[PDB]
Amino acid sequence: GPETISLHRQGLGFTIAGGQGSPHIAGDDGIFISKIIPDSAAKEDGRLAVGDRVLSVQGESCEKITHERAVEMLRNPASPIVLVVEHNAFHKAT
Repeated sequence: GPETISLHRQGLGFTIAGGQGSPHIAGDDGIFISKIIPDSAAKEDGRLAVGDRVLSVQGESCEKITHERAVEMLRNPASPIVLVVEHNAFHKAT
């Protein structure tokens, strides 16, 4: 199910793939975590995983949005940034 992950800024430590107009999976425009950066907030926290589907950032939905919109949400200067994700979402989808 959806899991809430709050990351505190000291970048958050991950990259994303996907979005409307640049899907990462055929037929699925979702925003997915594509890499956990070593020695980062996301890595130290340990919850976020490659393949997670990002459902929200700061409570705002990441379903059916463009990659650019997702990047904008993730560069909000606020801290912490509150993510809601689905784990194993890529593997579940494929």
